[PDB]
Amino acid sequence: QLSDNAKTLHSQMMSKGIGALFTQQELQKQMGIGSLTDLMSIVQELLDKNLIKLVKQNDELKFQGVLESEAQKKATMSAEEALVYSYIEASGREGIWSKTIKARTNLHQHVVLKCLKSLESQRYVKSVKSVKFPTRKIYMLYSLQPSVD
Amino acid sequence: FLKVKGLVKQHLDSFNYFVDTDLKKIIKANQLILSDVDPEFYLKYVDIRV
DNA sequence: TTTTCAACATATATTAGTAATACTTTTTCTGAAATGACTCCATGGCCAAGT
DNA sequence: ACTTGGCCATGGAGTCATTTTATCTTGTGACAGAAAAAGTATTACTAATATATGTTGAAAA
Repeated sequence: QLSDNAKTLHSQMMSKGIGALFTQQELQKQMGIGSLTDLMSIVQELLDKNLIKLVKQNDELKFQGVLESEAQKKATMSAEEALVYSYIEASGREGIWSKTIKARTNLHQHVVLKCLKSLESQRYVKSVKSVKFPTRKIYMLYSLQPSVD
Repeated sequence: FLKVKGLVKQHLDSFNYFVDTDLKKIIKANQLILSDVDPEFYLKYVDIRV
């Protein structure tokens, strides 16, 4: 069920979620009761409903429970930031540099600029000038200011 | 032979074949130019005439 | 029904005040034949330890 | 004393590369993205106008 398997599948995430490294085989490690498509259909919908969370790393795919503020946050955001903002908030502590997004996101600079301007007004990002040269304007989540010096 | 189909028909035919045909090909190759921006746009050629 | 008016509104360049905001330009500032060589190999020879 | 191994130097050898290949004709033919500076456009005023544009519409034909 959408709500039932959502709330009890959100329960493993809010309780543990097998940390960050949780994969889909780790779901069967906990709940193997769900049939292949039953657990995956509600997976896909809850990401569409911004309830589960996916991370792209290592093998399979990582998953974590949503804080639900970021959920409606990105749901308010456009399709650009929907990946772009989420792709950048996956950069973690060191953030990411602008122009390398184009090769990663397959977009212009003109199209990625204005949404970065929105996130500036949204104040979920901030331009960071680090030790390396100030041609960069690398971006991380405005929530944090970590760096190497 | 030469009366109807002419002496110098080489340069004619290939030309007259060009304007009457290969234009309708070349654009049929690229009939759509679309930027990356504003996902609603397109520019669709249809016919060529001289 | 059309054509008339006509009227009715509305920019329209002038002139300063503003002040404020916004918005673009500018001006920097750096992410065929035939010899030449060239290497690649193979032997000579020399120096040595076991004999 | 006398044979072997290893070793280093040298000689070939099959490897790759540079410049010629005729006269006399005689027409012809700089990256971008960003920063900052600088500067202007607005947005309120009256406000005299005279076009324009329209629309509409009302009134006349």
